Amino acid sequence: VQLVESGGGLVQAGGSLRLSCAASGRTFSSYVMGWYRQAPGKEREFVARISWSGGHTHSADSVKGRFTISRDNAKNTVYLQMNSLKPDDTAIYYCNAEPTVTGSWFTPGLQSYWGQGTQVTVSS
Amino acid sequence: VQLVESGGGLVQAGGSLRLSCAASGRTFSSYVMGWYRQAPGKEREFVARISWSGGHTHSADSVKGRFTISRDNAKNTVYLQMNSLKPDDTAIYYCNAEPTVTGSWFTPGLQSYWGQGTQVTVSS
Amino acid sequence: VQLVESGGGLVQAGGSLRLSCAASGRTFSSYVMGWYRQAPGKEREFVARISWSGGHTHSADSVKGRFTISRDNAKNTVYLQMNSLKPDDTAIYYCNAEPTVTGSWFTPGLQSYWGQGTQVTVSS
Amino acid sequence: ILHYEKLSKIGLVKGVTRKYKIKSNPLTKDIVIKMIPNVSNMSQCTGSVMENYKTRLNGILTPIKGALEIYKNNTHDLVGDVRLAGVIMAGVAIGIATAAQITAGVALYEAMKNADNINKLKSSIESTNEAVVKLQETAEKTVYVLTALQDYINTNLVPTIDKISCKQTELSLDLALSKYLSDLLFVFGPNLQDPVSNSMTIQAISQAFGGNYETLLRTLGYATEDFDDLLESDSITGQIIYVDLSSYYIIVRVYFPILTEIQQAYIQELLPVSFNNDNSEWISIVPNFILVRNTLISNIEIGFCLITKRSVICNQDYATPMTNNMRECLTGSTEKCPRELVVSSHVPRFALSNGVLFANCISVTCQCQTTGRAISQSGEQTLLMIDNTTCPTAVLGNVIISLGKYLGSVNYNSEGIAIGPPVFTDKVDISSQISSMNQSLQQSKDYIKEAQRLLD
Amino acid sequence: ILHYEKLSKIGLVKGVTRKYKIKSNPLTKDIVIKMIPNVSNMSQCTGSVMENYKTRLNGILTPIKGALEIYKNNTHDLVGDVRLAGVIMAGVAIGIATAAQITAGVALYEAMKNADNINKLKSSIESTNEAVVKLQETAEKTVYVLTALQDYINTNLVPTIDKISCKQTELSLDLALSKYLSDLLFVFGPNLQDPVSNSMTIQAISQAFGGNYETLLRTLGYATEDFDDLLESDSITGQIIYVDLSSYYIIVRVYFPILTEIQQAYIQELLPVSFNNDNSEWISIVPNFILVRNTLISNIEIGFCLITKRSVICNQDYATPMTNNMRECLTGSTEKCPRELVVSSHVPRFALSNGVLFANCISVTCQCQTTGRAISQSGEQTLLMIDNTTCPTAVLGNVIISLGKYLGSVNYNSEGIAIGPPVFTDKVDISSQISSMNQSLQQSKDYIKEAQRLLD
Amino acid sequence: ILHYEKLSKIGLVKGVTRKYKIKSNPLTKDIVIKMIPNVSNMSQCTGSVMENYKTRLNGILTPIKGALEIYKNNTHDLVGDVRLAGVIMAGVAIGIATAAQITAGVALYEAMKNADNINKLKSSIESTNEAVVKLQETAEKTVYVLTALQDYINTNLVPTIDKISCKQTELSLDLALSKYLSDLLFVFGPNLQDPVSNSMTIQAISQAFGGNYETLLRTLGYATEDFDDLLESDSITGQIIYVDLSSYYIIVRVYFPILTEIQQAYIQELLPVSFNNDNSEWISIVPNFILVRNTLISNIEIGFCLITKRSVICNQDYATPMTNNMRECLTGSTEKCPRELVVSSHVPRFALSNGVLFANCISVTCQCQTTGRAISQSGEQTLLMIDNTTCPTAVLGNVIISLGKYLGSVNYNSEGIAIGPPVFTDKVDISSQISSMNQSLQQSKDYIKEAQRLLD
Ligand SMILES: *[C@@H]1O[C@H](CO)[C@@H](O)[C@H](O)[C@H]1NC(C)=O
Ligand SMILES: *[C@@H]1O[C@H](CO)[C@@H](O)[C@H](O)[C@H]1NC(C)=O
Ligand SMILES: *[C@@H]1O[C@H](CO)[C@@H](O)[C@H](O)[C@H]1NC(C)=O
Ligand SMILES: *[C@@H]1O[C@H](CO)[C@@H](O)[C@H](O)[C@H]1NC(C)=O
Ligand SMILES: *[C@@H]1O[C@H](CO)[C@@H](O)[C@H](O)[C@H]1NC(C)=O
Ligand SMILES: *[C@@H]1O[C@H](CO)[C@@H](O)[C@H](O)[C@H]1NC(C)=O
Ligand SMILES: *[C@@H]1O[C@H](CO)[C@@H](O)[C@H](O)[C@H]1NC(C)=O
Ligand SMILES: *[C@@H]1O[C@H](CO)[C@@H](O)[C@H](O)[C@H]1NC(C)=O
Ligand SMILES: *[C@@H]1O[C@H](CO)[C@@H](O)[C@H](O)[C@H]1NC(C)=O
Ligand SMILES: *[C@@H]1O[C@H](CO)[C@@H](O)[C@H](O)[C@H]1NC(C)=O
Ligand SMILES: *[C@@H]1O[C@H](CO)[C@@H](O)[C@H](O)[C@H]1NC(C)=O
Ligand SMILES: *[C@@H]1O[C@H](CO)[C@@H](O)[C@H](O)[C@H]1NC(C)=O
Repeated sequence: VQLVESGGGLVQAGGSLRLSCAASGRTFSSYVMGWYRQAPGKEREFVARISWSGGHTHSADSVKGRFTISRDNAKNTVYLQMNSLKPDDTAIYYCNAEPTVTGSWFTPGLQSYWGQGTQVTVSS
Repeated sequence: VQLVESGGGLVQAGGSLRLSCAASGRTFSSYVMGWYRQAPGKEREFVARISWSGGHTHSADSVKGRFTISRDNAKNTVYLQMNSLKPDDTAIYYCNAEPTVTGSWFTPGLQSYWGQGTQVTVSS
Repeated sequence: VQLVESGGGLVQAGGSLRLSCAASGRTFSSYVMGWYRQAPGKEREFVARISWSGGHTHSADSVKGRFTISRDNAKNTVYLQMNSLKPDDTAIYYCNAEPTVTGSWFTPGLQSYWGQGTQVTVSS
Repeated sequence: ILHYEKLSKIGLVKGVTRKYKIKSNPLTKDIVIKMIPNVSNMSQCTGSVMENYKTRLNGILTPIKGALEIYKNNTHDLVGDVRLAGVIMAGVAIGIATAAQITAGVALYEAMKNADNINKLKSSIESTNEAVVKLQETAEKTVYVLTALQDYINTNLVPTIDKISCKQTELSLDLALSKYLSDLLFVFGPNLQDPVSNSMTIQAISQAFGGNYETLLRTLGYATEDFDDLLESDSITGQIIYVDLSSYYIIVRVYFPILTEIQQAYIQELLPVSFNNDNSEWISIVPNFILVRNTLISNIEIGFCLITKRSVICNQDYATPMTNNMRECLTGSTEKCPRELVVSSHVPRFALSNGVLFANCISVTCQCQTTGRAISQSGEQTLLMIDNTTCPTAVLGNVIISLGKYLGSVNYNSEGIAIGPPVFTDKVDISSQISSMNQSLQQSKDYIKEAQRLLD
Repeated sequence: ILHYEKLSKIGLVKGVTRKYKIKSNPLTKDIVIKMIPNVSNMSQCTGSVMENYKTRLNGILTPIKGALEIYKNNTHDLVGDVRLAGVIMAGVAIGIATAAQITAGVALYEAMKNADNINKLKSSIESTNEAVVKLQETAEKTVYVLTALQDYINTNLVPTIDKISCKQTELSLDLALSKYLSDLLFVFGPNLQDPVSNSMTIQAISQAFGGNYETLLRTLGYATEDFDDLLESDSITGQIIYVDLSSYYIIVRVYFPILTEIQQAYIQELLPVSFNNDNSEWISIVPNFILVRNTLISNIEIGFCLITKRSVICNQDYATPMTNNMRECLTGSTEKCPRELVVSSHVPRFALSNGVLFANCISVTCQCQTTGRAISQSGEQTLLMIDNTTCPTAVLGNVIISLGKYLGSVNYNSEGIAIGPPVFTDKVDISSQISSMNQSLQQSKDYIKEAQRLLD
Repeated sequence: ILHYEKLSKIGLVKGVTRKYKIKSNPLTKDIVIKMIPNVSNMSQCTGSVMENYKTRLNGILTPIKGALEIYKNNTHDLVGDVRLAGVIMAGVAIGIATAAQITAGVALYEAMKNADNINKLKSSIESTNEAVVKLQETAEKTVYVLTALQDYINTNLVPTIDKISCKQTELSLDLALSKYLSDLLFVFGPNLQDPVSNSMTIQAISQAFGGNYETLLRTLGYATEDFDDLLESDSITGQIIYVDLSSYYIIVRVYFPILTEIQQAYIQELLPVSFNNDNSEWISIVPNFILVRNTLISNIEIGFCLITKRSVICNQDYATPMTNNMRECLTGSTEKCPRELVVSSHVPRFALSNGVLFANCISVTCQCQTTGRAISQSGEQTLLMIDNTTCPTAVLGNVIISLGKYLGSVNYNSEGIAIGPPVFTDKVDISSQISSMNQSLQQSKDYIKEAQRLLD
């Protein structure tokens, strides 16, 4: 499995972006995708998460309404649409993928995969 | 089915009366009987209700202890005994009969019958 | 069935004693044993209780930690170990035995046996 | 009808006969519950908490309204006829619905007409400032408004507004609203997907008002002696008639029944008692409550009803059929009655009916002090009956009882009876017992098949 | 006794052995609950609320007293004898009563004697003004009084009496009384038709006191380590001894048991695990808790007991019989044990006992890191056992475990065993399965009848 | 797949098709609950109450910690390998454990590393003085503390400290702590003997915080539309990670799922309706929810799941097998389907699907007003279907409905069908019915045995 993020860069505050993660291999139709970001001087923080069908999404309350996420199982991609970026939104953004598991609430060693990360920055 | 009220008139305040409603036909042994009164310038308000056997009664709290109701399945009549009538008790009294239904809490178009009404008044 | 208490007497305040109750007959292996004391000018008050196996004990909160009870099914005896006796602890101590019953919470006329009682006193 | 004295020898005793009574002809009264309290007395210390609250509470009322709009606007009043007056329902648009649910749809439309009068008081509803307040619907009618938490605000926060800081006042308010929502979700959360239904008991609806259903009933103004019984039998119920997302109040219609007895029907309770057979104690397995209607015998699932000391109160008819093999037990064929082996140490061993004791004296020290002689049963007798003809007072365990006289056959202690087959009732045993029977049948079936096929 | 290692191959594993312990010989203490609070501190703002309250609360205590008067005055003390001392009961007047209920009748009379001492303190009971207060019954004895809502009145209303208006103070009091009644009815309402019974758990009685049963127990003055266990096993109970409609207080007698172990008895828990048969996963259907007494095997309805980490606590004996066909499973005849087909995706597939794993390795990636070689079961084996003779450490899923050594037969992985018949446990399936069996029997019965009749 | 229009004639109607959706892939967040409040604002009127409280509360935390230490120090990190990184578990010391419990043991160790960061805040944890407070775990990370009763102390006691006496302030505090303990025991008392298990629903954990689970979730900072559904399906769960007897706080890890649909799976609800046979009313007895996966038919124990208006939400897979005799009903052999006699007066007698009525018109006065003529069924017909091709609008009771058009076979009202065997579903009837079958088999078995033996 390999993931690659794309479409970062600089925007003016209040600007918008369409960060796009692309996948590889046929297995893509079963993975819970999501995004984590790392502001300088902070631990990696959660942003958004999306089921296999795209019908269910989960997100940090700090970005409620501000951000929205979608997936395309024909292109094998995940899109994050950002609006009205504040200066605090500057971070490295990482694409995240995780195989679907049910039954037990914990699953030892469940294989995560991470993208390469891409840069987002905001000018006042 | 036909109902007829009797025994109305005028009483001194604090007086008493025995309003008597009479029925017709053999079906009287299964009808929930009751009384409604219409004070001048007010909506028709509930007074009392009695089951088929006379073992169960229900009435407005405003007349608790003041009024008592009974039925006689041999004479096919319902009696309302009023005590210590106050000036506000003046109203037209209507006898009411309703076939017994169970199961559902609502019954569309449940056929209800009403008497002809009779006058009651109180003098201070 | 006969019970007999022993080891009473006088101790200085803060002292200790080992009151010993002895039994008779083979039936001792199933009787709930316990102690009751009668302070002068007071009703007989409960002190401690012990199951047949000695694995379970129950006692008044007023003597929590202060007193400890144990039984020996080979010797057919019950031992009460008292520590740091206060002036109020002076009373006649009675050994008590009661056959084990279950099922109903009450048992009419349940045969209870009592010892002969022994004197305990404390000097300030 | 049922043969008590034969049935008695297998460990059963005649219980108290109870009248059968059920709900009927409910009355209706409409009341408004306002879910968001009023804080204008101390608005300067509310901050943003009221905006977050409305944002969340709106999220749980909108699914209710959406589910209710279906019947509320896909129906019309009938026109073009005078022989009948009523509504007409767009079955094509409703699609899938149960008979009970469709019936509630009619009641909802019938009630919506009255609810629209209350809808004109919207300006007053928003201005309430007590836990209970009375409003003039018209000069002719009045409606009562119940506010969720107005007492707590009026009692704890409004007085201390000067001692506690403004920040801590706001926080002490937030905890109360959050606590209230944590409770409310168990009733109005996803479990309430069919709000059109008219069967929700009023104790549930009252969770929108701190569960103080006593006041929510007192405001109705009805009085009857049955009030405690109607409550516990779950016969009082409330239906959601309207909801308004701009002010967070719901209108509920409360139905108040009156009880009715059912003619020629009664419930006979049976008291079980263990009995001796061989050396083993046994208990007969038969329904503990037998319901008789017009002399027909049927089985009642009594768990849905209130067993008072004199009559059974049910919110609806709960009869169920009985296997004819079992009915034969009650009509006197004791060979049919199954029995389970007793292996616990404590189980009932005697009982009293009409002043006569029935006792399993092989397991209890039955005796009578009038003579001091013990009472003993031989292995041939299942139970003994004791009455004042044998001895006036008797002792069981150490209970001392004085006895009446038996009205049935005089030879009860000497007749004896034909006891039935043993049965085991544990669910895991049943799962094993069915297969064991099947294996036994299969060995038998193969015999017939072979003889018919190979030796035709 | 039971054959663990044969029983193990059908998907069962030896659980923790637990001691069996139950309630015994309860002690008694009497306490008074006062249901109406005292308001003399602020009487001028009570208005009529206390009269309406008493009018309603009287309506729920009078049915309790009426049911209790029966045994309380239809019984007398025995006279004219010295060989025995006790009560005598007018069975003729009592009419119909169960053995347990009659026994409680004696306890009530025995307690009534002491309750009459408390009855002399009536003037002090009415004058209480704290949530908990201690009264001198005599110079020799003391009784504790618990007041329903005295803390709320003393803490919220009495201080704010100057800031809140008199009207709103009265209203804020009404809501509290009404809330309390709304809760109380679930215990003392019509569900309490047999107040003579002595089995009501103290958590229920404590609803008359805001449910704060912790203080109601602390006042008893007993101390024991079993206190948390006696509470949860529902062994502590309180009986209503007296009630007085002129002051609204009830006297309850609290019974406090001491636990006892039962000799030569233990409960063996069995851990189920799925196993392979053909290509299908199966689960054997046997009772999960086996109770052994004096080496007799019986079935316990464990839902009535507390399964602690070391022993089972029951408020009474709960054994039940077992079908002999099922017992044969436990004594080693695996052909008898029914099994249900597995169709869910997640069900247990391994377990650990005495440091040896039992695993359904056809469905989990069993392997050993000490060598890296995988472990595989052929279709002939139901389960595999793994121990340090085959591998010192093993991996399941991604859990890594270090293993002990098995104490039984060395060839466990190569023996195999005769598995039993398939069964389905769903209630609707059972209703279909009985009829299907009956139709099959009927076709067989008609063959025998015809051959015997027509070809006699 | 399943044959609706044959299945319909025995009194079943096609309900709403629902998607099948379940929990998956939870996220984790760690929070601290502090169980003893802070009282330094008014310490001079606490007296001894806090020492008695700690003495008791320590007595219920110590059994939890003792059960948790087992896994917490009988496990190690793997060393000496780089092909895998993970724990290793001392199975010899753990002894007896289930597969789920072992798995939670890994999660506990995995979490313990993070909890030790929180353990450094011990001085600040003790110094909280609000119901919610936010602490810096590091400059990088923050943890939330939820304090048991700090609002009650901050709101009622701290302001009234001058008007109420010191004694009554202490007493009004004692009651509150005791009330809280009286509630807490129902979760953290002896029923929680296995605190390592990771399945305790968060509504239970929140009993350590007055049940205000709404704030305990708001502090997580997650937002999703599913929030009400994840709550009510019991899918949100908390595991106890750490406990400290010197400061009375527990650290819980909260697991927050995201939902998933399952492909090619759906649940078909079936609406029952009574029907005529002979003159009797009958109900067919088949499972009311049929679960189809990849066109396999199987039975779901739906009581574990939430039935929303569009989809079923389950916290895990709950399929169960079906007997093939029952399956034959759903694939259209109506001869198999059991039926129970109707003996209650009220049971459903019509329903609507796709705007077509199915009606038991022998028992309800079916008619259609477009002509005014009655609709009648002869005894040969079990049901009628009614649609706008026979008449456009119809009346039942006095509900008036407008109808669609049926899509299936045109002749539905003229076929009739082969109805199956009668069955009785009551548990006491079953306990009779097995024995009656056994006696009937035994008479048959004795015939074969004698014929084979005596005339060999
Ligand atoms: C709230 O404010 C109104 C006037 O706006 C006042 O009449 C009322 O007394 C206040 N509430 C309380 C509890 O004092
Ligand atoms: C009627 O019901 C539909 C379905 O919910 C809704 O969208 C619509 O707003 C309602 N009102 C009207 C006037 O159509
Ligand atoms: C026996 O009981 C009956 C009541 O059933 C009573 O009339 C009769 O006097 C009693 N006889 C004796 C001797 O107790
Ligand atoms: C049927 O009865 C016989 C005794 O007649 C008994 O041995 C057998 O176990 C019973 N079988 C079933 C399945 O009840
Ligand atoms: C209530 O009144 C008594 C005097 O009758 C007084 O001693 C007591 O302090 C008052 N209660 C409170 C809470 O102040
Ligand atoms: C005895 O019990 C009856 C029955 O409830 C009751 O009417 C009576 O008042 C009680 N007391 C006396 C002295 O009879
Ligand atoms: C196997 O386990 C036993 C404990 O059951 C232990 O005594 C023995 O040393 C172990 N042997 C090996 C090789 O691990
Ligand atoms: C009995 O077992 C046979 C196989 O031996 C099976 O086909 C049949 O369905 C079973 N019947 C019942 C009623 O269990
Ligand atoms: C408690 O005391 C601290 C220290 O003086 C103070 O900051 C805090 O506001 C006090 N709490 C209240 C409710 O007054
Ligand atoms: C784990 O630690 C506790 C506390 O020190 C101790 O009681 C326990 O014995 C330890 N585990 C083992 C296997 O010794
Ligand atoms: C009957 O119903 C169908 C919808 O299923 C509709 O298209 C058709 O127009 C209707 N016909 C009549 C005559 O009502
Ligand atoms: C089996 O069916 C017959 C009718 O064919 C019926 O008489 C009998 O009672 C049934 N027996 C059982 C055990 O279901």
